[PDB]
Amino acid sequence: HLYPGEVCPGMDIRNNLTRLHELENCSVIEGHLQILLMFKTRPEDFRDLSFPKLIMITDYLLLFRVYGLESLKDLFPNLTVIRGSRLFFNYALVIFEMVHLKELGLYNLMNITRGSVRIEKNNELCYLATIDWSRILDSVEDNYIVLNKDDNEECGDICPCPATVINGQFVERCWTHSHCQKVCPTICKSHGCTAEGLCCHSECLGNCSQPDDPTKCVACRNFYLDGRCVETCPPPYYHFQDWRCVNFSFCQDLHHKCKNSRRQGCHQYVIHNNKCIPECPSGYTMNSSNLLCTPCLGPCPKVCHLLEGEKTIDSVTSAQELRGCTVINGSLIINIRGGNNLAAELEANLGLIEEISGYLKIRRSYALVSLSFFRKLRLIRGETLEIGNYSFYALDNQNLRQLWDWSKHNLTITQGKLFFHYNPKLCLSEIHKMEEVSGTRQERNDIALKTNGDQASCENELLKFSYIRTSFDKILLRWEPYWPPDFRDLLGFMLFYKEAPYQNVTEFDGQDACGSNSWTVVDIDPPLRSNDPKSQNHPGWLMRGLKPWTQYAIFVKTLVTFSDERRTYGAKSDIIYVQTDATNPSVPLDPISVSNSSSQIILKWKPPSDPNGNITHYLVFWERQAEDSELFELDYCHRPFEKVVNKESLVISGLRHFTGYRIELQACNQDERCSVAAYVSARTMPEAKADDIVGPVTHEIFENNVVHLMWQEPKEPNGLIVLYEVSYRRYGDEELHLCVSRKHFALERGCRLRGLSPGNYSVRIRATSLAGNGSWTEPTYFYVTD
Amino acid sequence: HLYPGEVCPGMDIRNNLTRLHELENCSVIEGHLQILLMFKTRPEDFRDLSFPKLIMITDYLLLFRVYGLESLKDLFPNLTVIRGSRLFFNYALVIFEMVHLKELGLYNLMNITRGSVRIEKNNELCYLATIDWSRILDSVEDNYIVLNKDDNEECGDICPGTNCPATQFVERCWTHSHCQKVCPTICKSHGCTAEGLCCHSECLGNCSQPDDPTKCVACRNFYLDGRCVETCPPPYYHFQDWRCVNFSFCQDLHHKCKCHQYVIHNNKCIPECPSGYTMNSSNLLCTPCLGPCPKVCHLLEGEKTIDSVTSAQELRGCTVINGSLIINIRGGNNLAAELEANLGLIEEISGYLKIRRSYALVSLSFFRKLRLIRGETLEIGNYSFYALDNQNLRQLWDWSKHNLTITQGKLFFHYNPKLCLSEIHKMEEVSGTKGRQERNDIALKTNGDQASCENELLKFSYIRTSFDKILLRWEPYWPPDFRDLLGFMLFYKEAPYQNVTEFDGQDACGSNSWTVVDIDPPLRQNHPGWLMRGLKPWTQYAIFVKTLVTFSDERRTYGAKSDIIYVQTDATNPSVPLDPISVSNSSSQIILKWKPPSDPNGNITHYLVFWERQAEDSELFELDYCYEDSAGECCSCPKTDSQILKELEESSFRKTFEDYLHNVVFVPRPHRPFEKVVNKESLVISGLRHFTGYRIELQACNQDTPEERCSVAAYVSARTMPEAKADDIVGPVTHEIFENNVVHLMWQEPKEPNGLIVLYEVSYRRYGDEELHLCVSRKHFALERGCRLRGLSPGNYSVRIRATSLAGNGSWTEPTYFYVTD
Amino acid sequence: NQHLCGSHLVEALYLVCGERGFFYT
Amino acid sequence: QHLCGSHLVEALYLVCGERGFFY
Amino acid sequence: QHLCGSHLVEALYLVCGERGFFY
Amino acid sequence: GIVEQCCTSICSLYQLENYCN
Amino acid sequence: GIVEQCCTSICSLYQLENYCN
Amino acid sequence: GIVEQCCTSICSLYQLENYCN
Repeated sequence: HLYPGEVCPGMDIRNNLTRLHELENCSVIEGHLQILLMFKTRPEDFRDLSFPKLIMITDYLLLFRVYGLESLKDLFPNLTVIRGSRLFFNYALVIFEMVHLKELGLYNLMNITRGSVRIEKNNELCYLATIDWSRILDSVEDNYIVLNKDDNEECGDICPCPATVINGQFVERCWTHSHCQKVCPTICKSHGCTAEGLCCHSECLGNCSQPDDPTKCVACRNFYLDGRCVETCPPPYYHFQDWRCVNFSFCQDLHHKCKNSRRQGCHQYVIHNNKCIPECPSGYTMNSSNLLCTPCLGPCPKVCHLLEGEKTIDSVTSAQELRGCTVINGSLIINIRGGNNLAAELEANLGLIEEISGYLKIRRSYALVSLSFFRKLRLIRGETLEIGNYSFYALDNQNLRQLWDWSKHNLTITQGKLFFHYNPKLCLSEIHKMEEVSGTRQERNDIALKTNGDQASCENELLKFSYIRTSFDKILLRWEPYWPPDFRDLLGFMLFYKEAPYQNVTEFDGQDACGSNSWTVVDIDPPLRSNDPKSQNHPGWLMRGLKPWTQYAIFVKTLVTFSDERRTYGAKSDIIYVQTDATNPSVPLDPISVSNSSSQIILKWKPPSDPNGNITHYLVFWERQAEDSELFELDYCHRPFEKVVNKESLVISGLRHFTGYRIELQACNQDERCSVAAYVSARTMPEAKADDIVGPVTHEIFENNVVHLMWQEPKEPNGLIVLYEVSYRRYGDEELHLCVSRKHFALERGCRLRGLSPGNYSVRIRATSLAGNGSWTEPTYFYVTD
Repeated sequence: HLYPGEVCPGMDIRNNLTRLHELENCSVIEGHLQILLMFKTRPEDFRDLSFPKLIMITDYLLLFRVYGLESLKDLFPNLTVIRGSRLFFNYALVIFEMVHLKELGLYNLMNITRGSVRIEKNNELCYLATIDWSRILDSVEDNYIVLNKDDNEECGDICPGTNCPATQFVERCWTHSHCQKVCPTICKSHGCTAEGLCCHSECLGNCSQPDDPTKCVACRNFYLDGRCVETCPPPYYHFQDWRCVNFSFCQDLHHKCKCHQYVIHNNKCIPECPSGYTMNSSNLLCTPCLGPCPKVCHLLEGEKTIDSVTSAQELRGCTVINGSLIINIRGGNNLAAELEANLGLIEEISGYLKIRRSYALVSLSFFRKLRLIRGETLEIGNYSFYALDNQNLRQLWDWSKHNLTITQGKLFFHYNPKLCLSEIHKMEEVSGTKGRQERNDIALKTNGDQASCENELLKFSYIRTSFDKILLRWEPYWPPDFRDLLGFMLFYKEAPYQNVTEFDGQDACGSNSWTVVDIDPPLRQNHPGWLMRGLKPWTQYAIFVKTLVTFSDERRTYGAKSDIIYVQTDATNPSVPLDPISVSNSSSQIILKWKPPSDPNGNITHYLVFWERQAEDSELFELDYCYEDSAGECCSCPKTDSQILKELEESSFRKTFEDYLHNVVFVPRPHRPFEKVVNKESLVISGLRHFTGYRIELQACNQDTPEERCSVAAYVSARTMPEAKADDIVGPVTHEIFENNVVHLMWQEPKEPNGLIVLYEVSYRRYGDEELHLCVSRKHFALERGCRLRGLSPGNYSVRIRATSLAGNGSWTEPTYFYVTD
Repeated sequence: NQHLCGSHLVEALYLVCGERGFFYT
Repeated sequence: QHLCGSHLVEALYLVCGERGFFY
Repeated sequence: QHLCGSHLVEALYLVCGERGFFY
Repeated sequence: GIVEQCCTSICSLYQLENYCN
Repeated sequence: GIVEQCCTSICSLYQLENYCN
Repeated sequence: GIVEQCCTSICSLYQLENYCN
């Protein structure tokens, strides 16, 4: 036995907490459950209450505005599976306005097949990010958790735990400080696992008692019978609620008890497809003499009367109520806000509908991109009318792109009219098609031709350029003339172009022209003619807003006005990626050459300012410069080249340590078309070890006391030598100095001293270059004669 | 020279060369002059051609796309002055895109009373680096010579001699055979003759005799019958301020052009009436006006459709339009700026107006002067205005800063679902279309659809102003249904003037000048408020708040939108004085120049400057030589449509679920020297030692009497130059020879400091022999209080001593003569 | 204007009843 | 942009100055 | 955009080709 | 039904008492 | 805590009213 | 001239079509 307890109907417990006892004697609760309106209890009234028996709930559960619930461990913590057969606003569980709840107590529930959970106005609850919804639920695209303190940190959510990272969070996974998250093999999360953390038999769901054992499992994935989780049951038993099977004895008993009117609010339990259920599907009819869904003479419908004659659907919950309905004796209206797509669930629950007594109104659509969720409706009688005699209504729809297919589906409106306004996502094509299919006799129909279809496009005619000519920044084109039958409505054309080298371009369809994405519009004037071979056949226009070496996505659209023609939508060109040609490579940037060593120059620059054209080799010439003759009058007494390719630095070789150099730099874009070269100059640093006095100091000691000196010029003059320093010395007196400039140097082939006295003399000679100096010659000894 | 030829109206000579030579006989080409579109001529048909008669051009000299011309000396070399009341692109000498041009001619061009010289997009133009445009014009900032071949050093230039007057560049020459005469700077406004002397004070430019305006052409004074006459005898009018032409001739020229028709203004027969003038129709006198005043605007075929910012730059200098207009502009960023610039001056639209297919407009502020619509053009159906395909238009121009009156036609507003009917009713009366008792055709079923302008005001409960933060508070507002409240939208902007409103800035796609912050609803009570994130102190800002609520199926708003207020930040400490720059201009005076605080935060009462003496360094004495918002980071960033759509959809979804749940749960029953300057940005320090550094500080104080709150002290160091008045060695050069022949020297150090004496150079000369130089170090100098020579030879010696201070070399002492004995 | 709905209605209702129990289905 | 340090203190003062404030 | 000077000759010459040339 | 009887105006006392038994 | 919401982000008026006596 | 006709009040493609023979 896997369910030693009883079964409980769907009850609501409000204003009193002493009714929970009735739920501790049943480990299963059919139908929904509700707990709310508890404004008299206190925390102690809950922590002292523990519930021992609950396995699975067929429907959702409500928890609302309760005081004293500190955690969900005072409830039945042994819950393992939730199905959600009946939804509550498309939610299988809801949490709202909790003031005393701070943690969760459900450690065994790990599977949800239908429904999501809503969390809001709960500022005292934390631990809402360690649940790993992906592993718990089967769908995580509907979970709504907003307006909660957990958006920021509230309790830290610490729980010393596996801390698995699947959703992308490294926080510890758990439900209570001492109750970590249950982890089991990924291939053991659809067949159920054991509480230990080991796999289990493949015929169970959720938790288990022993690994790989189907006779002791807690929950059953498909059905329960004879103390074991089965997936099929003998014919004596009939499937019901799809979690077990019940013998025909109780099915017939229930059926008969409902048949007798001593109990109200029930349907007879007939057996269809070996199942004892309260209702029958289309094509079959209930007869209380057989306890089955007896056949029908041809397809038999189900007249489903609507209370108040109208029911606005805003959730699947309200739709599910009409399962097996074919005739609707009332009007219908629908609105949708936020949420996810529901067309699937809608068609699955209401596709059987084939006729409606009233009209159909749709408003504020925000989740359905079409109305193709009805494929059996082909006749709208419109018995119940609107104000204005309409039989349909489309109000402020911003998500509807198409109403219904017009090849595999049809819809005829016998009586009434149609309304179509404030729908910029649905063009007039759908309206026209539907009206023609419905044969709407013309009928007075108020249709808006300026507010509908403003953000969508149904333009199917195409334009194609014929003449094309681009040279460097200009684009001259001509396209096949396209004009509506009325040549006076034409408002010209709109050439939409933009700079896009990447090809992911989306053509204009109604989107704003003031956001972050702009399409350069070029308004071409309207020729307003039926095509005349006197002023060219294909309209032409030149564009000059482009820049060299740039790619542009371009196309055009036709502007027209129509209040008479209904199938005229203009024509538009195709997307083209036209790359403009460049001119030269552009002027190079930063031509700065600085000497690093005294024989080498380092040239550094940046590529051309404009990226026009393909970057290629760089040509740099150089030439020497020499000092002017004017310097020799002062005293203080083809051409070599190198080429780099796509480089930012160049090292000049073939230099010396003096004399400036003329340097230029020019870039080219072809391996041909070049540009003007830059201009720069630099001088290598001077070497003072090549300007020292070299050669012997030849002394001419005459008997006249006139010493004629002759020294040799340095091995390499740096520019020139404006003068020489000659410091001699008479023993006993300080060193004397004499300036020997170019004039006296050449004149006396060195120097000439007059006025000397006998005795040996020591002399020093230093050079004076433009930069730096030479070196003081060592003291030579020369004994002046007496 | 003289003008013996005729006077001819301007001719737009283009695509030929026959009308050009027609000007050979004509001496005064009255009116414009266009020389362009000549691609049939060759540079071999000219060898130097000159016209005697032609001496003057009177409107502009235009040269555009001229081929087959080697120099400007082949048309006429007698151009003297280019002046007039008209200009072509604001230039007197237009040289644009000329080919084969390699030299500039003329030999009489020396002054230009009004105009400029543009030389652009040339490819062979040389000879522009030998002559300077400083004595060939009367302006030194109106010369634009770029994109030539003589700016890159590729053009060679040769001029007569190293001749051509002067009081690759060699001389002042136009061509190799035509020198450019620069006038002496003794007159500066009258040009000069080829001889090189400046003309009299009545002449201008080239003359034929100095101090003889009788033979002068192109003179500040007027010309008549062959001489420069100071006055024009009536009715003779001042034709271009250079000649005299009787009233008859003036009106004859005027009527002939009906080419810059000539009118009467300030007794001058000038063809242009300056800004602020109107055509007095008695003699067509340009009479002055206040602000812009009526003037005809010849729109093409009486119509000018505008659908782009470029298509709107043709309405400048226009006050009364001739015809109608059409507006179709779409997209564009900050359209209102260019719009108000290009056409803000348009005071009257003679015809109708069209707003068909208009886009990128949220508020109309493009017109401020528009006050009357004549209505001579009316859209069929007796309509003076059309508006359509506008789904972003929220409001029209303000109605308490503008005035408009219509005289005919019916208003028309169709397909404007964003403009509420309130503005329409306002214009019904203000437009002056419901004060005539005539029903206008206006649609109210296609205007105001899913939009409204119903709003209330908010009252600020508390406001706390600071110098870097402005806290605001206001009463708790709630819509009929509290749940509808979505928050508040604090809108703010910097208001320099008290005229900042929602009609200034923005109003167009791609631009917004009002920053926006958001505030959460208040508790369901505390007053909702907001505190700034930092702002500039002493700045005035315009602020207001708006309410956000959940819109119904009709999009009816119940929000409240407070009015614009002006809150100025509180005064804070003055900012640091920008760029303290002191310059020592003498040995005792220093002049300082700085910029005022970056932010005054009040009014600078006075500046405080301290300074202290910085003595000379010691090492010197020891060393001897012997869109409109911020978008670089967003933590709060502008909102888009998707944001509003999503938040509203989610709010509605939440509310739907809540009401659903509630209905389910409840059913009915079953010290330092200083100086101060006030309102001055310059200081002069008087009485400072020469070659002495000074650490000057500079502060500013926005408040001085209540408290001495001042800015940070910016420092600067100023080292005055050393004096150079007494560098020579002072005192007698005492020479003392002893028994050992040692000539000890006793010379005194210069009295004036002049910095410091790094050394004393000595230059003596042995009679009949070579000189000898010696450097006396400071150490040895002080040791000997001069120097000391050891080893003198018999005979007389000449000695010169030159001190060396930091003020450069002094002057050699005179030769002392001492006959050394043995 | 103010309208009793949502939590405002809940609070504006608990004083009327909620100490004698609420409506029962 | 943001308020931190001195700015945050001055702001806490400008917002709470009738009941004091703790930083 | 604007045809002035260089751009004028550029646009004129590049639009032509289906005709001769005239500036 | 507690939002369909009074949500656009003030709610009478009886209406409130209605949702009590 | 306090600086994490106002130094590296922007704080509202009600955010700065939770750190006062 | 052509520079005073198109550099202001810019000339469209049809204007440039008149030129060239």
